[PDB]
Amino acid sequence: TADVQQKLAELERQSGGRLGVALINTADNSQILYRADERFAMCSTSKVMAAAAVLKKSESEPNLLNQRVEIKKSDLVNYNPIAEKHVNGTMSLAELSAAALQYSDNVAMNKLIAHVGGPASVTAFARQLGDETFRLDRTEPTLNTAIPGDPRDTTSPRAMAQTLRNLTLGKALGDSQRAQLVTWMKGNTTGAASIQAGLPASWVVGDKTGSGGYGTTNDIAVIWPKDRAPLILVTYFTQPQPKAESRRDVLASAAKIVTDGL
Ligand SMILES: *[B@@]1([O])O[C]([C]C([O])=O)[C][C][C]1[N]C(=O)[C]C1=[C][C]=[C]S1
Ligand SMILES: [Cl-]
Repeated sequence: TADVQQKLAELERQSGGRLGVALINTADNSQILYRADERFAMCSTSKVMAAAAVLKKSESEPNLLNQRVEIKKSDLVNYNPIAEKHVNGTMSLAELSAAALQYSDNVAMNKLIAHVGGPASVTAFARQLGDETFRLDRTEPTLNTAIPGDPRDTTSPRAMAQTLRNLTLGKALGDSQRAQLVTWMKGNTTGAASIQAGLPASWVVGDKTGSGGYGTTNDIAVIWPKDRAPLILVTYFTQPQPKAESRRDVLASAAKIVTDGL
């Protein structure tokens, strides 16, 4: 408890940056919190809320996920690993959700944002869930600038852990939609060096990463440990220098520290 706090503080100092952690353990309703009420730039971890907003919308529009969306050269941004393969064709909203969540595709994220009515609509959805901390201000790519002191496109680790718990394990979404979100997150391709890297190989993880300005390196996860109740873990990290390098190792270390001895 105090041991874990000290270990997180030592990791943070060694890292040179600012670390935010929230773990919810659904075994006993306990938490581990470190700067859990401070704001951090979400960066690509915000893609979970945008996909969830589309899933919510689909509850009253049962054919929504099949809807076709044109991909054009004008849609391309800075990071288009899936979308660049589909220029001059269409992708379904399901495909765009999967591309955003599993490959962190920024065009896909922009199409999800646009569909549901823009960043203020994704934010209003967060409010409807009871999350009064989340704010999505901008589209891709600018939502990742992560300037220190800038509250745009931020949330707290506590808020995001509670919200992710509600989305993946609770009743924010209908059963089909929740299952789809969990399926997409379990199939993520981008997370193996982050939270997953600090957990035993046998544990099952659905996570969403993000990388941004000021070396901002983030991951949010739902975790099914071997023969245990699930966990929700948010690890946010950001650094003082604009061109700081990614530090996914810091997220792995934080994950190890807060799950040790479970
Ligand atoms: B996102 O924050 O994270 C992605 C990688 C990941 O999931 O680990 C890549 C796309 C996103 N980040 C960016 O677009 C990078 C920046 C844009 C403006 C400043 S940094
Ligand atoms: Cl192992």
